[PDB]
Amino acid sequence: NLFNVEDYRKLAQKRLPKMVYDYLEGGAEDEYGVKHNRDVFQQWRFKPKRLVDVSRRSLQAEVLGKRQSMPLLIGPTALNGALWPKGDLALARAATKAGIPFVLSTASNMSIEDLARQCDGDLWFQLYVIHREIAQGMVLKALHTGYTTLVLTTDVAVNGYRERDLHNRFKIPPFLTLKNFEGIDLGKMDKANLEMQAALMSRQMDASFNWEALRWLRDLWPHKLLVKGLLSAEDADRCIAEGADGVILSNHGGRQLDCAISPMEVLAQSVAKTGKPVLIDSGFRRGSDIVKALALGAEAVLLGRATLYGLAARGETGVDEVLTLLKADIDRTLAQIGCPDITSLSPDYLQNE
Amino acid sequence: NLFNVEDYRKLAQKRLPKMVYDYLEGGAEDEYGVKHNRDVFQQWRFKPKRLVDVSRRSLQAEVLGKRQSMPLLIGPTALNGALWPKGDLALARAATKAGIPFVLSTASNMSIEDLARQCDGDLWFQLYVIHREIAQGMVLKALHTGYTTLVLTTDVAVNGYRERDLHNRFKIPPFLTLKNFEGIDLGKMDKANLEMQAALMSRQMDASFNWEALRWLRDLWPHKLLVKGLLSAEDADRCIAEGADGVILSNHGGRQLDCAISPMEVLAQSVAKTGKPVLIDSGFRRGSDIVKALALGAEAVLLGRATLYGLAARGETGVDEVLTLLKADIDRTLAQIGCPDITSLSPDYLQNE
Amino acid sequence: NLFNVEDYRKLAQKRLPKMVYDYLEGGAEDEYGVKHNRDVFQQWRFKPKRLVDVSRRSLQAEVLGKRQSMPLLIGPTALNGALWPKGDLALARAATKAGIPFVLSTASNMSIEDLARQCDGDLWFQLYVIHREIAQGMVLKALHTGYTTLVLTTDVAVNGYRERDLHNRFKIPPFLTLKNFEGIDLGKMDKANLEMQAALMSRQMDASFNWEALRWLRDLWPHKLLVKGLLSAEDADRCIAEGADGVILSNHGGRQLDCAISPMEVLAQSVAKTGKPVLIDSGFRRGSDIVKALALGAEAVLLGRATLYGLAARGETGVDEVLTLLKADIDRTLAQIGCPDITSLSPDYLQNE
Amino acid sequence: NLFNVEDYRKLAQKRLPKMVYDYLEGGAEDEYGVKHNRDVFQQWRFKPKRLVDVSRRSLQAEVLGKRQSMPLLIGPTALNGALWPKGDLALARAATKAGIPFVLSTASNMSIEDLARQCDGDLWFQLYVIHREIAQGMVLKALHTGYTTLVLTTDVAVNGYRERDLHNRFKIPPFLTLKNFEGIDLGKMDKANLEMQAALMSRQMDASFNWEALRWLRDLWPHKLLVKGLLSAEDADRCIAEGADGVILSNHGGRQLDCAISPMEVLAQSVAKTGKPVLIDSGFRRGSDIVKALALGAEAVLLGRATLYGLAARGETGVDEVLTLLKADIDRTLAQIGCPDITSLSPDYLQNE
Ligand SMILES: Cc1cc2nc3c(=O)[nH]c(=O)nc-3n(C[C@H](O)[C@H](O)[C@H](O)COP(=O)(O)O)c2cc1C
Ligand SMILES: Cc1cc2nc3c(=O)[nH]c(=O)nc-3n(C[C@H](O)[C@H](O)[C@H](O)COP(=O)(O)O)c2cc1C
Ligand SMILES: Cc1cc2nc3c(=O)[nH]c(=O)nc-3n(C[C@H](O)[C@H](O)[C@H](O)COP(=O)(O)O)c2cc1C
Ligand SMILES: Cc1cc2nc3c(=O)[nH]c(=O)nc-3n(C[C@H](O)[C@H](O)[C@H](O)COP(=O)(O)O)c2cc1C
Repeated sequence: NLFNVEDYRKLAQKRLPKMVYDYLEGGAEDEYGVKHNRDVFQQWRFKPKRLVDVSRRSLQAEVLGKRQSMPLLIGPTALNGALWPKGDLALARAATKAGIPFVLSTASNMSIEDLARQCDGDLWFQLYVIHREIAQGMVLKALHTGYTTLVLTTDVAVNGYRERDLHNRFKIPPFLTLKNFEGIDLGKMDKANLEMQAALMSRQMDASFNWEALRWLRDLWPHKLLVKGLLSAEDADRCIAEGADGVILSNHGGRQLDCAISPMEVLAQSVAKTGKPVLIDSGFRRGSDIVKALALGAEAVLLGRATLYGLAARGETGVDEVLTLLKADIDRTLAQIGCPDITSLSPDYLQNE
Repeated sequence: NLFNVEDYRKLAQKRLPKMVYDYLEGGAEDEYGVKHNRDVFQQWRFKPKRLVDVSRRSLQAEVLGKRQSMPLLIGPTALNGALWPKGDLALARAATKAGIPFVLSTASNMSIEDLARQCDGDLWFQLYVIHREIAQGMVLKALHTGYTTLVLTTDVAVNGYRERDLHNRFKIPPFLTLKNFEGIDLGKMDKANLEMQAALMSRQMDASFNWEALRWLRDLWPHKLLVKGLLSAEDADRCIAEGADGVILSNHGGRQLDCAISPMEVLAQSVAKTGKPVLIDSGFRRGSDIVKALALGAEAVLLGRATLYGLAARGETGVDEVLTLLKADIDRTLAQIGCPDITSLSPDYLQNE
Repeated sequence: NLFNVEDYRKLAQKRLPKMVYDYLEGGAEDEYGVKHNRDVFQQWRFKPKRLVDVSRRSLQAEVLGKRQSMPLLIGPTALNGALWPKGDLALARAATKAGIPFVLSTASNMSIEDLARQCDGDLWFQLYVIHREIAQGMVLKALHTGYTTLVLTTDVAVNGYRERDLHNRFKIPPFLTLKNFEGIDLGKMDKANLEMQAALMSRQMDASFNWEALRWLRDLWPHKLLVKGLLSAEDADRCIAEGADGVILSNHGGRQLDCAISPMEVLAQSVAKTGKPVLIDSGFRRGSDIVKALALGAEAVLLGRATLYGLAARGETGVDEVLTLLKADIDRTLAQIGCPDITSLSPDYLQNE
Repeated sequence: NLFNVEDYRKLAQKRLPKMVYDYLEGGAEDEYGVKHNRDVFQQWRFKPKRLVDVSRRSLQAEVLGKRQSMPLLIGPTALNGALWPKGDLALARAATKAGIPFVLSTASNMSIEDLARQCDGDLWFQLYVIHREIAQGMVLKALHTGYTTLVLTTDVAVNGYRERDLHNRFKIPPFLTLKNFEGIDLGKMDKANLEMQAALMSRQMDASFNWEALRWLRDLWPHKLLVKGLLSAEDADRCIAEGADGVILSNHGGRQLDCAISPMEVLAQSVAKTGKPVLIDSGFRRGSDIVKALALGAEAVLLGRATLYGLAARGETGVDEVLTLLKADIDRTLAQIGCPDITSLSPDYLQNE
């Protein structure tokens, strides 16, 4: 019985070692955040428009000016290989088959180059900055291998306090490795190559990355640039002012700050203030959750755990199935609310509860 | 112990095969909708008017200008024969004995003509449009056999995602059949009678039925016409503008869109805007639920599952009992709030919580 | 461990036959009302006034111009004899020992005259009108035996639908009797004494008692007259306009209309509009509940089930204990919020939640 | 697994006799207060400021003009010796090692002089007034032994009704004693020394202590004076007007009045009205709770049960661990919301829910 995302979560929990399942499902501290991420969707209900011809529906939509099959993306998640062999590739291929982008994590198990060589879909690269020089290296690598979009994640200045991991003494799977940091020269002495080597032997990332640093990154990357991890219209607006082509409102799936607001709380305001693409993630599980965000102005929704449940439970085919169910779910929802064209969604279909 | 609707639900669950009970009780996806349909009634409480002579009470009321025993109706529900033998007839006869209308579903187990021949009560016909020509045939049949009112259901452009049915692989009971589609010619070739035959061998209904199509139906039917499945004052108003004599606010008992608002949320507004009869259903189980809707301006309330529990548990007699309990419940409620005449109900007896 | 009202409820449930306990504790239909009666008190929290000398506190207060030990009363409850032998007397004597009034129910087990003869405390009489002539007889009897106050209960035009009683086929205890209806002549023929005899062989009360009837009662009774069962400032105000000396806001302990508002919802408004004594009951269990009502303007609070738990569990001594605990509870509360004199309570000590 | 305060509570419950655990964890009456103290923190969520350099963070802050390691203090709690041998000293030494103040209770197990002799940290003295003369004696003793700050607790005019203690017949541990009342002369006759001896053989404190009495105390103590137990901006303001250098908003950890508001409800208003230091306690368990209070204007947060769990579970080392976890928790939180300097916190980082 695999009829929705929750069904895949259940199957994933039965197939994954507890330690890995907890790494995946876990949230920060009391996990009031992940619960809030789900509960906030109940703050809106639908007011369908009847007697509208919905015999011909379209989920096609432009994301950052580029057309794709539906307003969805498989977001960046680390250590996918711990969930399923060659997890990064399975996700990328399923996204490509579905006609949507796949975002590779800086902490992926498959390197930037290897994926680009084995997948011709729309590949995006999510960047974490531990060392400036090293970050510049990955950015150029992504540029040279055909990655269309760069995503800077800004909500991991310090590691989230995930107590499930602490209880399990969670250690990065042995058979896995942070491939993108491979080959990064060693044996060299002096300032960097010592200053740098120190930074990469640390589990902490660059907590000094500020607005000025964003300008630096903006000049380095020539294509579309998005800033991920924002939770205020003000920050979203500043990002646009600094050169970003759009933003991704997100609280990292409730894994960083348990009491952070849900990005849904500032979605409408961010859309109204920035006037630029506002993407979003965190808590999306049902097609209705997605449609509510799109109706509030979201350009697209990125999936985190939803597609990972498919991956963990049934590999690549599992991801295909979750995307198929979600697409049919979105389609069914559009028909029921009387909005045949997904690009016609507006707050007029919602009722604040 | 059969003292209320819930008691009949309990007895129905014990007598019906799980698969059938789930078909009856089930809702869309997470079933947050059916729960909301019940919970929303708690948003209003009563403020009784004391020292009012309620020794003589009346539940009599005009629905669409025609007087009936009480502001209730047994709404249209498909496959009643799966709940109890000749279920459609049992319901119709119980409604007639109670002095209220019965609405026959397009997907009933007893044909339009057979029921009209065996029941002389006020019979209404609920229409689903799968094929225009076929729909026209049923409409004329209902007209020629004495059906007083036509009800167009507009909230099933596509089938609701009811996961209980998916889990049970629910298949339309063998001993049952969609009688109203019987005799519908076959063996014929060319456009329709091939184009048509295709549409009826499909579980999908006409998702293109729009406002223009409603005008078509309006000219075809000479008597009272109601549009069912509306969830906004705006749609209700447009229906009246297009010729409808009234509307039925409804979310199909939470069986189509899990996150749809409860029709109770737009009842007062629809009454104020349309100035025409506004009937309603979805979630009604207690007499207090019904009185609250009537106090907000509802012309009448249609029962869905409430009377079906009586049917499934004890057949025709079961329906009679549920209607008797509900009538006494409404009567008792009117006495307690100090409104002896049901037609005198107003928002003045309610307190928003 | 008998440290509060709940402890006595627990002990009462262990000592009483289930049928009797259910008669006592039960509410109308779903019992959402009794729950609401309790929950509504959480809508207010205390904002204590510190550094106030509370070394000398006083709970003494005038109720209808007459001074009593504390702003409490044991309200009218029927069939007290079913809870404990000579229950009416036990309650009356405990109230008298505590320095507060006791209200005798029309449906008591001890007659109006017998109680007045065995108790010299402040006795009030609660009237139910089944037959006008008979009611007049009890009213005069109460007047001639020294009852100081008359209370007309108006919220039982028809019997509440208490399903626990229906499930238990609850029958008025055999060893008990509605003593106040004793001796009421029989064997006589013609109009009344036939018309009357019919009314008393009925479980229904006079549902026609209206404002005009209240004027009738007002001229019959020369002392303080209160109307009980009101749930709106408007009705309270009309009662005063018709001659009442005060009112008792109440929903009959959630035993008549499950969805009725809690009287706490219209307490402040009734106090402001009538400018006359506004007493109240329904849901009071803790001293804090009582203080909140008094702070909102209530003249006094009548206890229903609270003191009955003491009665059922430990007879007269049980009632004394509950009143002692409640008095100490109120006293302790006054000290903690910084209001040494109970008559100085105001909304200034409360915070709306 | 000791990763947060709750983990220490769990370990403390396993090591402490039930009677003692209940004395510690218990609240007044229904304990709705302690629950509210926790729940109220969910009324605010965080809105992080991204791309802020948080590589260098500081928790250092001035409390009453004096710099300390972080905006925390170990508040005054009685009978610490019942939780762990020499509990008062263990707490004081852990606070000193952490760089924060420790407040000694009037009802401590270690005397004012003994502690000051064995601990050179910042020691504060919390005063309870049972007898004026005796209180004056302790105040001068605290002054002569080096206590920097005096804290008057005003919310125990009468003892809270803690039913857990009543159920357990809780008796002050035998091996323990209210040391600060030791030596207090006896054998003397006449007025005081008889009037006084009577007051100290009583479990009740001076319920007459008012504003005038505060003026008396203000002239007696030359250093910083704080009034603890306030629950309104008005009282806080009056305290400042009467000479206090600051206040401590508090409901005594929900141990005195079950329905008292949480001090968090009047924090912002008290800060705005008084313009003086507003400290606070009651319900703090997570670093996020603390940061929310600081963001609303609180000068510092006092810990009650949080550090006592560390004490009860693992003595002095346990307190050190809880303070270490809380410091790292606060630090981590500051980094995640983008406020590197704790003194820069403002309501701008919060979202009202
Ligand atoms: C197992 C796991 C690993 C993650 N790794 C990363 C990462 O490497 N880079 C990043 O930008 N976000 C990362 N995220 C956050 C996701 O991009 C996304 O914001 C989040 O999962 C959205 O919420 P949801 O899980 O409810 O869909 C991770 C989330 C999970 C559940
Ligand atoms: C078993 C079942 C079958 C239904 N079949 C139909 C149908 O054939 N036509 C229609 O207009 N509505 C149909 N409905 C919806 C009802 O008319 C009605 O809107 C709904 O049951 C009201 O909610 P309630 O069940 O809470 O009373 C059906 C509902 C149930 C429970
Ligand atoms: C067992 C029982 C019998 C009652 N009988 C009467 C009655 O004879 N007359 C009347 O005026 N109210 C009657 N009441 C209502 C009470 O006067 C009072 O309004 C109610 O109990 C208040 O609520 P509480 O039970 O939460 O305190 C009765 C209530 C109970 C619980
Ligand atoms: C076991 C225990 C004993 C206490 N003793 C005292 C005391 O002697 N003096 C005082 O001012 N407050 C006293 N308090 C109240 C604390 O100072 C503080 O207000 C309260 O614990 C804060 O709430 P929290 O426990 O949720 O942190 C006590 C609290 C507890 C839990």
